[PDB]
Amino acid sequence: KFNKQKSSSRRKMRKAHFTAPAGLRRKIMSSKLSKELRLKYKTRSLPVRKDDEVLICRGHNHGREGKVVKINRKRYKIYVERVTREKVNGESTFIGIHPSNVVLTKLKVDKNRKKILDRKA
Amino acid sequence: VAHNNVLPNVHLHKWWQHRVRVNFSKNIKKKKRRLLREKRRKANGGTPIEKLHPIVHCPTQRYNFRTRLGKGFTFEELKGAGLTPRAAQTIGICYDKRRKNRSEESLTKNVERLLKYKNSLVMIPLKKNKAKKGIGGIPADADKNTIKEFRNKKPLLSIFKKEKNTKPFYETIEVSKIDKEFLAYKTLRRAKLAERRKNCRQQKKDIKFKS
Amino acid sequence: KLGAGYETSAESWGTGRAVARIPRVPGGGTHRAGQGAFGNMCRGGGMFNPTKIWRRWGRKVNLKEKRYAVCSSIAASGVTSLVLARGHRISHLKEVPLVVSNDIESLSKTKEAVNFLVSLGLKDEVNRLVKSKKIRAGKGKMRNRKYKIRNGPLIIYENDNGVKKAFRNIPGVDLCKVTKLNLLKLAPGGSIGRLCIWSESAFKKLDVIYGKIHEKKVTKKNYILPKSIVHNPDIYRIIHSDKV
Amino acid sequence: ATRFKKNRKKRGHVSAGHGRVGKHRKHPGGRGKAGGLHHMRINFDKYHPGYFGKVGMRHLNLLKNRTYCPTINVDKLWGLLPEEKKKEFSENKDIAPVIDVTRKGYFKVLGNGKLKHNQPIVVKARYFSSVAEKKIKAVGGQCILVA
RNA sequence: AGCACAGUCUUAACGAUGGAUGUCUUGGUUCCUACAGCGAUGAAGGCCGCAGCAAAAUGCGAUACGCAAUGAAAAUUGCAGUGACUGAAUCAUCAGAAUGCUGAAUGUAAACUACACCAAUUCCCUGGGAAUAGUGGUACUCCUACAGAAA
RNA sequence: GGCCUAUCGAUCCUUUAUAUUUGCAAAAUGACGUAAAUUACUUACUACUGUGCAUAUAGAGGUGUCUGAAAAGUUACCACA
RNA sequence: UGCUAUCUAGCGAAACCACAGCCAAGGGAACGGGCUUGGCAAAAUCAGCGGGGAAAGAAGACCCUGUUGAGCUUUACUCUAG
RNA sequence: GAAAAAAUUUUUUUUUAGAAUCUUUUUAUGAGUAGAAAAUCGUGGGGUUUGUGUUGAAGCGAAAUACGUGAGUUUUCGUGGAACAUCUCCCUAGUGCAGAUCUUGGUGGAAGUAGCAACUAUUCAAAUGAGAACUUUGAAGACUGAAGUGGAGAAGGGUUUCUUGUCAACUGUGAUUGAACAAGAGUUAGCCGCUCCUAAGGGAUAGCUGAAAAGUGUUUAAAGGGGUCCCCGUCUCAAAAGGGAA
RNA sequence: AUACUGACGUGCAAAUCGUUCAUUUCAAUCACGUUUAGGGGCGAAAGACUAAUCGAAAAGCCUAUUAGCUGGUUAUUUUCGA
RNA sequence: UCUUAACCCACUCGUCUUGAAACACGGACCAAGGAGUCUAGCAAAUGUGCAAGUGUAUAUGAUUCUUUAAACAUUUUACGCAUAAUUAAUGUAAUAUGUCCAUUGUAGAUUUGUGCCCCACUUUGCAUACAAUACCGGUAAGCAAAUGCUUUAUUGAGUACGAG
RNA sequence: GAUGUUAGGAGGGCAAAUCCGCCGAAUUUAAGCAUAUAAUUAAGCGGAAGAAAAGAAAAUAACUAUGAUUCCUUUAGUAACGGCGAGUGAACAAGGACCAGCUCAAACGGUUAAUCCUUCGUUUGGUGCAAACCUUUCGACGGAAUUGUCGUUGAAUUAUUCCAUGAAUGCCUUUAAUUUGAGCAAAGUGAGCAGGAAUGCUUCCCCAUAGAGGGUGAAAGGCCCAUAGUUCUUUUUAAUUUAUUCAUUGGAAUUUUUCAUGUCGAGUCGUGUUCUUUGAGAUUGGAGCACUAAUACGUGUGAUACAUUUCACAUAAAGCUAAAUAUAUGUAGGAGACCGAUAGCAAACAAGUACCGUGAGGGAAAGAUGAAAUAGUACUCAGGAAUGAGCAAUUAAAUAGUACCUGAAAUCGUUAAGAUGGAACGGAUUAAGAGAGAAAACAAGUAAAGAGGGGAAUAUUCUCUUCUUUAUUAAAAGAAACAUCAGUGAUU
Repeated sequence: KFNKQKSSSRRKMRKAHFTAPAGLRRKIMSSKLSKELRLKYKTRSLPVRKDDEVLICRGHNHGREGKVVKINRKRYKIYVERVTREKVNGESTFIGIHPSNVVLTKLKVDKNRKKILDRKA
Repeated sequence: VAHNNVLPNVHLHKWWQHRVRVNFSKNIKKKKRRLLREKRRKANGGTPIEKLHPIVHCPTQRYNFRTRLGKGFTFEELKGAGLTPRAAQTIGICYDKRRKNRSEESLTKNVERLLKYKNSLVMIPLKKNKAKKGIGGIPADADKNTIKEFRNKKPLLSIFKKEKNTKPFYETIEVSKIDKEFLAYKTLRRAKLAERRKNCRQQKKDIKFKS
Repeated sequence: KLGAGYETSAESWGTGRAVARIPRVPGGGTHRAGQGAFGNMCRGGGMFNPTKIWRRWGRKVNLKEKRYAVCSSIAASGVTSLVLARGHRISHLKEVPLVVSNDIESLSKTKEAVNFLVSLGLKDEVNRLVKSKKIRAGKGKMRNRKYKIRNGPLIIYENDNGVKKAFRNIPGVDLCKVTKLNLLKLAPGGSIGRLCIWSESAFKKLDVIYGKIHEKKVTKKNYILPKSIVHNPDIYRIIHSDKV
Repeated sequence: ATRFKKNRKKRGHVSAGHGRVGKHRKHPGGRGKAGGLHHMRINFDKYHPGYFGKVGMRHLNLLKNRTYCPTINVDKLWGLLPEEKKKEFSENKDIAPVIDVTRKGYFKVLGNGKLKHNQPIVVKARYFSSVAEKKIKAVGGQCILVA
């Protein structure tokens, strides 16, 4: 609002949204943390990582929990183990889920994650 | 041209379309000027950046009554003040080198204005805590308690602006102290008429003096 | 754009070969070639009159007129019937101008402000403001004019302690300093009779500003308020009268 | 502006108020003021008579401030004085008001109007009319030539 | 399992055809604010290259879609292929290193990979040993200094 | 002015007339006139003040395509509206 | 006589086109395919043809006009290189 | 400020106007190009007001016992799938089309027509393939007729070459063909050319002019070679047919 | 490139094709390279030619040149109306 | 509502032209785009604010800082235009001063009275029109010892209780 | 003056929106045209910068005078210039923005050039990881220059008062601004309904110093990034805080008193003349040429040629200088009462491209499936193949299948209905067909039993209500028709 440094246009925000560097991609691949965990870490939302365990809260796939398979940064879609779908030829792939639609249960711990948690708390 | 319409006086026959300019920067330019001077003053410790002019006469028949801010005090007024040119540069008074200080009344008024400023002025120590009597008719170095106390207060910068003049000028005079004698219209015409006779006489006076 | 609709060279091969006498684009294999070059009827032809910054966008709005508009709008804001006509939900309000104590000026939070509006009786007005968040249609959207909201209270304040920060970020509610009143805020869409909420500080300062106590810096320099042409607008009472 | 225009009244009308027979074309007598005396002589003679010719000597650099002339009539001379002050002068036979017209911005006092009879006033100015002078003497006032 | 008239024109219904209309919009547009020169220490421009599979604008320059370094920092992925559990895989920053041939272009040339001349040259090792026909310099004008000649 | 109804010409320009009327931009050019004064930049008082140029007013010098361009031919080589 | 035309199979345009498309006379912008009155007038076509469409084309090259030109010439005006 | 009807005085049913560019009433009037005025209606955007949205709006086609003298407005069904109004008031404008040999884009009638007419001619059989007048093989018939539809080379083009595939479009017929498309392959020099030399020529140095840009080119020079410090000297590019080792 | 004012004249072609005819040892023809550039060149003279361009080439600009002249100039009702 | 019928009537629209159904010109067709505008200065109109003033110019100022690129403010002889005309021009310049009443007529809006209200007299008498005087600047003429004068002529966009 | 591939250096060229120079037109206007006009504009050739140039009086005034430059408001559409026609046209003052001064040069200093530079070196500081920069005095050895560098700004002389100076010890404290990158950053992914799936609708919660913006399977303050708010770290520049002793050398300013009264830019000014230019007018500026000066009590100015004389003001012919001010190009932000794919930049895109031109040059057409193709047409059958169809199949949706959104009109196809003797359509008025409709275009109330809803009395008793349903009495409304009037005709 008050700052005149950054544009309030639709146009700049969209271009920034599409041309993202990796840290920005990581920011907009964050998900909301579980309620006791939010109290524990003092943190609303966290960037997704490989072995995280999420619960789906939106779409036809809502109420399903599960581990994250692969994250697709380019299409901004995470893949989870029990959201399979067969394709036109019957090949099974995982449904890609935008990270807005999932709440994170058990985050994966690692050295980088520890540093992030230390930074946050 | 047709009907009751006045003859035009426009000059748009030349290629004016690349010789035209429209001001859309005005209020922001004004803001920028304000910002620039404010920043400058603050950088100078908040000390005045204002320039104190001599009072000088506006010229010719039309404006001779009026008086305005002039270019600079110059040597005779500075000498009457007891201030050096170097001091005049050092302090906030305006500087010059070729404005003559003219008549007595104007000089006397401007030395009084200089004296008013000179009395007004307080000067911060040059090196801080190594106080001296110093040069140029500039004040001797201020003490630490006073200068700090003064720093907390507003500067008094009223004298920089032009002064006002007599508000009513409707004054009384008793009937028996005035007279009906005068012939002003006659006096004017005669004065212009007798100019030639005097000019000739004065030229002869000037020749005699020069001899 | 200055050169737009005119940069191309232009040519005329159609006169003596039965094609209309507007200029045509020269060249061969390009499919611009032989097409109508420019002129306001043409593809690529630009404006009939090119817009320029020469245009008289602004106006001189005169000092006495400006003052009169502010004073008269404030007087109009006064009138209870006009407030309701302007669409303010006036029903539970308890005075004709809405005047609150000095103690208003220190209020500190959006909730406290909402509580105060509810306490005044403007809950329904606050409901209309919340409702009035709607998308503005057409090309405005592409030019970042996304929502339109309606206009409720105008808060007139002297002291800067809380109200300024508190009534900031309240949808549809406006703030103004007593000296620096704004006709654009007092009468949106040129509509007389906006709901005005005053501090006692503000109300008293207003009286000083436009003449009272003769305060040298606060007063507007030798300003005199206008007087009505009609002394009393109750014409029907004149008609009713015995002499009449 | 655009929505009230004459073009909006005449929008589908061909020549559209400029003459179907005429078939409207720009400056058809020639440019600007140019047809004056030649083709527009009748207009210029009837509406701007003294336009053509050369009259008088020349003064190469005029310098208008040299000959500057701010006037007042005697009629408005008393008007430079406030009402209550004027009442005091009316009351008190023994005194007259001095008026510095130059300090109020004027150099010449002219003779239009009335001075109230039996009521002295002192008028200070650079220039006075013969009539103004006569009135000031007549009413028992004084005139002051002043620079 | 029969029965229709044809052709032409018109009407309604349903389609083809066509790309208008409507809806968008990482683009334009004008204004205001802000900083604002590169080059023989070889710029701009132009070629010629360079991707594992690679043609292109893009990107980079024989170390070539990046090298080093810093800050982020676990993936990458059309296929193949390359890593993690934090100087590796990925970005961004980018100061170090590197920057073919040209081009003012400057050894003589120029529809030329044509042609001079002077230095032969480089690396490794701790004051010596090995490699390579390779690499530089040498334009025109000016200036200061020096030189040996000419008052 | 011609017994009446005809016998004639803008602006700019030039030219000669005319004036107790004017100007040439800080000033002056009769005349140191008339008085006094006499150390001198003295002091009053005066309708009539150099050459040249500019005005102002009044005529005249001309525009006969006569309510006023300083303007010869030519195109079967021709072009355009 | 050849080659075409013709007919089939195949591929496959354009100029042109206010709406059109039988006459006669009349009046009319004074020579009508449509108008008024008369003659009349009955699908669909194939092959030709040149009476008409004041047929198609190119903003009358002719002529006249423009205070648009351009070219050229002279003892036209005004200059000017030499 | 009370009129009527229905019931069974009382119950029930309808109505009951006061907004000045306004309402009631009366009489007169009603042509129209060029032209002037007023009242309207619509489009883009803005403020304002109070609404409409995916229990499908706008948009679009077809309509409606619809309303308006009219422009239009309103609405239904069908399609459609996201944003739409303001007549409450008022500002603003790239604001209203049938036409301009209009601009731009698409499309017809003309029309399965004009046409595919230079250059004497093909036939039979077989093979391939889905399919053969015009592919391939053979047999015939013919023609070009050494100023050749034959060989070579220059300009110019530039992988068009060649093998191996091949048939969406192209190859103005057909097409399995192809100079189209796809994947590869391929041009080897001491001696052949260029490259070298000078010419007609061109560009400069030396000068000199010209504000410079340029115009000139040994022409008022302290300049590349041979010699035991001496004797000579404007340079440079310019021929793929002149000169020129093999 | 003389004639058939041949064929062709929405071409094979924005000048072709057929037949006829002129030229053929010199003021010959051909190539390549070269020179001379726009009010300029060059011309066995026709105002010829100077890249489908010429009584003044092509390119770009002054320029949206100018045009008393040609064409076009956009919803509705009502009123006065030449 | 659509649809044919049938009786009666019904000439290609636009266009320039006195005159087009034309043997006058443009138009094969459909869709989209497609032409009195903008700036400067001026005028009258009407609204609005103020009035012998008016505008606030450049600019300053602020407890003004998403929208604020506007809005708000301006510590008593700045300037534009209007408050005076005349005129080549030095220049000159508006009742005439015995009176704070304040030019002369004729119509003329408005008011008192008489004989609810139109009335019929009288009564008072703006705007405005038609005139008239005055008086000022120019110009004559007459005078002129310069405080230039003088009845009379003429002339200005004049002036005779300010309107911008 | 030559010569040097001697040793060290510099220039060249490019880019151009604004800037500075030159050189330098015409279309156009006058309704013609010649002077004037376009215009000291365009093009040409040069030079610069983040601004440039201009600038410290050979100035303006005639006042009670002002006093470097630039800019604005203004004077002013005025003085003035002009076939005095068309047309052109300043400056000074005033109000302001903003303001900054100076040095060569003569003159002065000779018991000594007190100067300058290169090369060689050498040390008192300070950063940085490292590269490396930054201060710092001291000596050489070369040169240069007296045909003039350096110092001095009249000359001494008095008193006053400051500044440079060097050493020791002391001391670098605290904040305030200012400005970067950085971070942290409020509440729900709660019912229920319909939905392909909410960010919808409800309904129960809330948070806001964040209800700006963007993304997120339909409109989100509470889904995410962001935002408001803050915590630091970064830039510099203010305040505050602290200095104390001991030491030489040097300079400067006033102030007395004497004494020195010197000085001030030449083929330049000026004048003539010519051509140009302007406001310049019997010549404003420039330029060519001719003639060619005076020295400070001079000579340059005071807008009409001149002579003769005043008076005021200035100090040419050498030089530099920040600021306000301008900026259509490059880059970076921020914008909008702008355009919405025939528009907007020629370019929403693999466009300054393709393509065309001998070349200089000229120069396009060209966006959108869906929420998700990590949902992009599997499978079967008939086909030589293309393709087609499917009981098969993704999707919420395939007359949604990548020439994919919506999909108008022209155009053309299928079916049905009508019409059809040299046009076609129309107007006015009926007709027959073919469609559509019940909203005025009939039926209030009453009784019976279903579905809902309300109000009162002190969570539920009383009571009021509307729709479906069975049938049961009204009635009104229009169209006809006749009669009756009143108005207006015609008839006998």
